[PDB]
Amino acid sequence: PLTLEGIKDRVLYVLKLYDKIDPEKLSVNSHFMKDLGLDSLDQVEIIMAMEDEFGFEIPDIDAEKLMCPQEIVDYIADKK
Amino acid sequence: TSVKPIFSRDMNEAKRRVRELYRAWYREVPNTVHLFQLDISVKQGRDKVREMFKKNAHVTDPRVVDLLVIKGKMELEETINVWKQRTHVMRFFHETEAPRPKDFLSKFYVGHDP
Amino acid sequence: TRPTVRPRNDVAHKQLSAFGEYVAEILPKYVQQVQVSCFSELEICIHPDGVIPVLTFLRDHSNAQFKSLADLTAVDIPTRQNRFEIVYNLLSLRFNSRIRVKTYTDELTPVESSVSVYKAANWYEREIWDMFGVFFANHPDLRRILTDYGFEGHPFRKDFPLSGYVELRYDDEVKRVVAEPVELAQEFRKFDLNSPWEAFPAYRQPPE
Amino acid sequence: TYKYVNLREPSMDMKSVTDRAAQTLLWTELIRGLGMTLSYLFREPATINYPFEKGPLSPRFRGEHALRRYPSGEERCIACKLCEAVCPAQAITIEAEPRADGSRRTTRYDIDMTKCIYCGFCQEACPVDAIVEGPNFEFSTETHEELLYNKEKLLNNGDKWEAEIAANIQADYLYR
Amino acid sequence: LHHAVIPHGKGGRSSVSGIVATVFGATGFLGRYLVNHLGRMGSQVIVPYRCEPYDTMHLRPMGDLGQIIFMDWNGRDKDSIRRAVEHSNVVINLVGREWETKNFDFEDVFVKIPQAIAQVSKEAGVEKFIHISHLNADIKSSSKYLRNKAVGEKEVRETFPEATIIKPADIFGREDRFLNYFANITVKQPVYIVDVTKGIINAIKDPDARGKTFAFVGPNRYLLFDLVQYVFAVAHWTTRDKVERIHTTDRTLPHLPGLEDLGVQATPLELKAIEVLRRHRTSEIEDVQPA
Amino acid sequence: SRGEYVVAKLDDLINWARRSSLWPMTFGLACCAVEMMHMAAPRYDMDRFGVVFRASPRQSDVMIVAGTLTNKMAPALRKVYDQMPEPRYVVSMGSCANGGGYYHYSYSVVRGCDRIVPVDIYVPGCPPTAEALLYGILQLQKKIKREKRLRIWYRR
Ligand SMILES: NC(=O)C1=CN([C@@H]2O[C@H](COP(=O)(O)OP(=O)(O)OC[C@H]3O[C@@H](n4cnc5c(N)ncnc54)[C@H](OP(=O)(O)O)[C@@H]3O)[C@@H](O)[C@H]2O)C=CC1
Ligand code: SF4
Ligand code: SF4
Ligand code: SF4
Repeated sequence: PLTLEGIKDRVLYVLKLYDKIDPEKLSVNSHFMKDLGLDSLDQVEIIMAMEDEFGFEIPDIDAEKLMCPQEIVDYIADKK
Repeated sequence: TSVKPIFSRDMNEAKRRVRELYRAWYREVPNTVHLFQLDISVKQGRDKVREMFKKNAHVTDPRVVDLLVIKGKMELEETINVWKQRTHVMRFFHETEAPRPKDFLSKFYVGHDP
Repeated sequence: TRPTVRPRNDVAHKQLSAFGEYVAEILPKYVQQVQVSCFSELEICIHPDGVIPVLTFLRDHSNAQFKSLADLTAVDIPTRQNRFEIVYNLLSLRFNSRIRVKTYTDELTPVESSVSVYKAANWYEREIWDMFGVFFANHPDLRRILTDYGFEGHPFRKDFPLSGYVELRYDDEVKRVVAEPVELAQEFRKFDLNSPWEAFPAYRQPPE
Repeated sequence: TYKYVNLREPSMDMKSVTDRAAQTLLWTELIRGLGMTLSYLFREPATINYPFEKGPLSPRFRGEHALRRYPSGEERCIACKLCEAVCPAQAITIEAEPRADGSRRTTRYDIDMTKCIYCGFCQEACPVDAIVEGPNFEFSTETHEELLYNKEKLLNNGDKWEAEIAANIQADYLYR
Repeated sequence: LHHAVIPHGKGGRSSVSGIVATVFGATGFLGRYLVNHLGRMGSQVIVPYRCEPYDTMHLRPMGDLGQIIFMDWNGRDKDSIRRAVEHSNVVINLVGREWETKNFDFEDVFVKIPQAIAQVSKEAGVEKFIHISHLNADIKSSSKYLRNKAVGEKEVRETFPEATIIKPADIFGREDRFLNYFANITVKQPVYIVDVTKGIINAIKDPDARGKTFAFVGPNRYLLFDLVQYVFAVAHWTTRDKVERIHTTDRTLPHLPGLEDLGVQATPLELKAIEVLRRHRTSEIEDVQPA
Repeated sequence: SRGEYVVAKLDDLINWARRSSLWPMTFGLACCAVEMMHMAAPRYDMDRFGVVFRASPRQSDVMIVAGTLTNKMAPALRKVYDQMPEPRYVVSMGSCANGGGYYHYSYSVVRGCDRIVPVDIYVPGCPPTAEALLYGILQLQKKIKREKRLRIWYRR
């Protein structure tokens, strides 16, 4: 049951549920820092928000080196 | 000349430690603001927390950012215990106006405020 | 010069002089000054590296015990590149003699957990850290003693004024204790009692 | 010389151990303590009725903060500011105009009884012995307004007695 | 003008502001919080109390050292009133009880008292005479309280006509009447206390807003029953003359400005109810919003 | 006016009852605490008056602030003061407490306890005489003689 596409979907709608990104403006290979206007403060907020929702331990160098939603889901698939 | 470094080697581990410290303040706010029963939304508390991190963003030294890591670490420990009471946690805010806008004219009416 | 004048006793001056020369010989590495005052207590002025070897030597060594620890304050002066002074104070239980180990530091260079060699130094170290901000490295537990928690600013510095910046009262709007910018009712009339003509000509510094 | 305590053991003589066991099993020295406190029961109590018998003092007690004056004369203060110069809590506020007739005087001579630590440094320092600590200690003030004295309060306080301070200064022009 | 009516420096706690407020009553609720905002401004509150010294003791250290002053008064004499307003800058009129007594009722307080004090204030030379009134107090029926306050509005417009008639809504605060009435057991717009008293102090220190009557608006304006739902969702003297007063009239009056025209930002009911509604034991925020 | 005569004597009775016992709690930080425990000594009895020392804040009558009140102390002070029964009366003892005093110009000294609690009786001294503190308690009791609470409730 705990499969790859459902993990993609749940990361997708918790990114939807997060409110500080205006608009939705959805991109999986985004590099959303520069292109979609996210500071690294919001970056650590989102990464440990995933950690709080259903994530692994998720240490801080892994928290910085993702920067990208499909790459985030690929990190979860790199462990889960 | 050179300096014995405190904790870090360049600005990078300083940014990593402050990142982790901000994660710790993030997981510090909601349980403690339930426990002390304040009157402030979790959004408002967290946003003034990240405002306080926005206050000191322009610091260009590893030593001072390490010392601020020590500051935030001590303050986070003594707020995650039950020592710092309701008075001090509310004293982090400003419920004493102080409404003064930065208008030249509004500072000019009640004056001697250059 | 005899009546109503505290007499010197230069035999003790000579004994502590010989001990200071002994210390400067046996530890050649971290010694800049070994001075003796005329009221005969030893002062040893120290580069901030070998403080832990100095204390592990001068706690022991069977020629000079010095188990007794006392005051530590990093007495803050400006005008030097190294502002602060860690002033350790020591007394031997066996010998009745007081030495002072004064090492220098500036606003960022630490010392390196001196609590592990003198167990009395724990709240002394935490005190100097809280009141000044002189960080002490690799100490087990640093917290805040002798200040308020919400207070900050390291008040024993010279830049901190005589009053503060926050001031408490009780407001009835939100029904709690709040803080304000400090608003005096009297001036604290500061006096300039620095009258000239050099009451001590023994200490005349030279000009340019 | 060192005269130290408790280097002795209860010796194992049979009478020693039965007397200590009788102390244990029969509570004897406890009853001796009872007898001690009953000996203080039957004493006469060392109290004083306050509002009819006030407690003893000295001639050198430090009290009231009055201003004096000359024998049927002017204000003994000159506004020479020594009392502010040595007042440690700095409760003395002096502002000194000269009066109409050319002689130097005051405008405002204020003590904060809230702030004053009652040393008598102003007593040791007033060069003419104008401001003198009084005898009595009865203020009990309902307001925080009243505890800021002014010159007319101090002069009326000096008007409320002189013969007391006359006897005290006659008792203390010899030591101080 | 003469000095010391100029302000100096910052505001509050021996930071001298330039107004001298003779405040009537104020040993109750709204006058007490207004005294607190004036001490936070650092002003001189001249308050007459007619009571035991203990209640004015519990409001006493609100202002600074000697900036407050206490004195006796009564609702019958005149010499005490003139002795009160000997040297006054401004004066605010806040007196009135929600229940009848033996010696004093709803009548002749709202009919006697503002006439006499407005008369002697117009004589003794004050400015900015601010008189309070209830919201929508008219000659509408079944409300002796509302018709007496409407006659009071007419009389304050009558004598000293350059008076600030104000009309705040049904206030809720820390010591609310009707909320605590709900604790022991038709739209409606209640408005929180600090919005009202900030509007009062801003209207008293921002002149050119003088002589024109002002009205306050609760920033919800929904049904009474949904508010009962919310207050019992968060919380887990009973005369029905009060219940006619709280059932009778609830409307807006657009004939005059309000909050944001004055320089004061509103705060809704929900956050302040989270503040004051303690006492769960020893959140269901509905807010259905009817129009 | 037999009702008013009954109100006068009944107000007399309850004011006598309030001023009679008055068992305090000693807050007592610095050397003014030593002076309070010296006016509980044999040479000055509070117990002649029925005034009995008691560390129970749920039955305290007069709160005597005495000592150097600080910022780090003050929230604990008003948390003590809040859970005291509504008949409460405050004696500020000592120049530290009735206006800051000797440690006036520093950080972490509230300039007298006026900024924290309302104060009924200021008594000065650094330290006050024990005898003077007893006199201050007498003038507080005369304030309790002057209450007219029941008259105000009769004609409110
Ligand atoms: N819905 C409402 O009722 C609202 C009312 N207001 C207004 O707020 C004002 C203050 O009332 P509030 O804070 O609610 O509480 P209070 O009713 O306690 O305030 C009224 C004050 O006037 C005094 N007073 C009452 N009757 C007399 C009298 N006959 N003689 C002398 N003094 C008298 C009161 O008693 P004492 O002298 O014993 O102190 C009190 O100090 C009132 O004028 C009221 O109109 C404002 C908004 C809403
Ligand atoms: S020392 Fe004496 S004479 Fe001088 S100013 Fe003070 S009171 Fe006056
Ligand atoms: S007794 Fe001491 S504190 Fe008081 S006025 Fe004199 S010098 Fe100042
Ligand atoms: S007023 Fe004086 S005696 Fe009392 S606590 Fe302060 S320093 Fe001690």
